[PDB]
Amino acid sequence: IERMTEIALHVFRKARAGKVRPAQDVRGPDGNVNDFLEQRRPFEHPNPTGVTH
Amino acid sequence: DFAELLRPLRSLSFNQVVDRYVLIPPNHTFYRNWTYEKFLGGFGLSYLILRELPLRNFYARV
Ligand SMILES: CCCCCCCCCCCCCCCCCC(=O)OC[C@H](COP(=O)([O-])OCC(O)COP(=O)([O-])OC[C@@H](COC(=O)CCCCCCCCCCCCCCCCC)OC(=O)CCCCCCCCCCCCCCCCC)OC(=O)CCCCCCCCCCCCCCCCC
Ligand SMILES: CCCCCCCC/C=C/CCCCCCCC(=O)OC[C@H](COP(=O)(O)OCCN)OC(=O)CCCCCCC/C=C/CCCCCCCC
Repeated sequence: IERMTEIALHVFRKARAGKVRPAQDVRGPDGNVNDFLEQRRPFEHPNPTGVTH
Repeated sequence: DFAELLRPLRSLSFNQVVDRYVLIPPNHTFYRNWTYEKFLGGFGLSYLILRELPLRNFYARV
């Protein structure tokens, strides 16, 4: 049952990572947080653009 | 033009002038300061509508 379990968990992790879920863990692969606020320098974004007609 | 300032006085007699412009019946019940309240209070009401401008940039609304 140990081997049966790690087969399902390997499929569950791959499926969970495939979904577009909100970030649950604090830190991603790096030590940095996975929030929208975690945008530091370098500054490379221009002014926000308006709506299109 | 100096004679135009006295136009409404020529059609009237003196007793009619006093009863018209001098002897206004006392009525101290009106809200006279509503003129200032609507004008100055409009700054606050204008801010309610102005704070919802769809301007995309935050510094443009600054
Ligand atoms: C059906 C679809 C539409 C079809 C129709 C389309 C056509 C529509 C137009 C015709 C119908 C209009 C109806 C009213 C008739 C008025 C006609 C007129 O000529 O008025 C000119 C009017 C007044 O002229 P004014 O003598 O120069 O007074 C302004 C001075 O600044 C004043 O400065 P002040 O120093 O002399 O005095 C200070 C002032 C304070 O004033 C200020 O401080 C504001 C100054 C502006 C910001 C300062 C920066 C200056 C910016 C300069 C550049 C601006 C250029 C814009 C040019 C636009 C040209 C139109 O305080 C006051 O004087 C008193 C204010 C409080 C009195 C009560 C006001 C009640 C208003 C109505 C309430 C009910 C409406 C519902 C609430 C809103 C909806 C949620 O000028 C304006 O355009 C005012 C704009 C204010 C924002 C309006 C936003 C709401 C618009 C309502 C639209 C309908 C409701 C939404 C429907 C949504 C679905 C469609
Ligand atoms: C659903 C109703 C809710 C009403 C609010 C609930 C609270 C009720 C408690 C009220 C208790 C009444 C006590 C007496 C209050 C006295 C009111 C008063 O002094 O008004 C004076 C005075 C009358 O003027 P005069 O003719 O010079 O004075 C004559 C005096 N006999 O009134 C005014 O100045 C007019 C201003 C009235 C208040 C402001 C009205 C505007 C409020 C904004 C909301 C309206 C939205 C829609 C407006 C349409 C615009 C296009």
